[PDB]
Amino acid sequence: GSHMNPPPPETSNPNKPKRQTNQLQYLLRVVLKTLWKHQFAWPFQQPVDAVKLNLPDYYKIIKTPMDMGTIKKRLENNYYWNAQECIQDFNTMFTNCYIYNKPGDDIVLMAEALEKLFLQKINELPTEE
Ligand SMILES: CC(=O)N[C@@H](C)C(=O)NCC#CBr
Repeated sequence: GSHMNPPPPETSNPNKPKRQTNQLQYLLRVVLKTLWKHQFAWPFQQPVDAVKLNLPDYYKIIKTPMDMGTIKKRLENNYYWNAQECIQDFNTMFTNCYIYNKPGDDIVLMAEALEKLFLQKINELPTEE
């Protein structure tokens, strides 16, 4: 919990209206479940600890951080109003990785594997019931 890392994204706020939808249930039970247990998930399971990794420029570059630990908390503590908000958090996580890291890099190949699974699952996101 270094003072040099920012506070994580919000996962609890009583002022924000919340709703359970069948699409948000799918995102937790199918999408997050699938990606969390992937061999390459672990770099994405918590906020980037730029101190531990000796990357002092990370939060100079990435101004909208997101990770699957935060998404999991948001889904489990239903923070979201709709599926689009959660889909945007996944998209942000992937795009941050591709912006910060070189296209060669192991971390980018890991994110691409997770994004390929993600796209397959989101194409099947159920009709809002
Ligand atoms: C989620 C994410 O982008 N993590 C990054 C910061 C990471 O682990 N870097 C790989 C390298 C070397 Br320089």
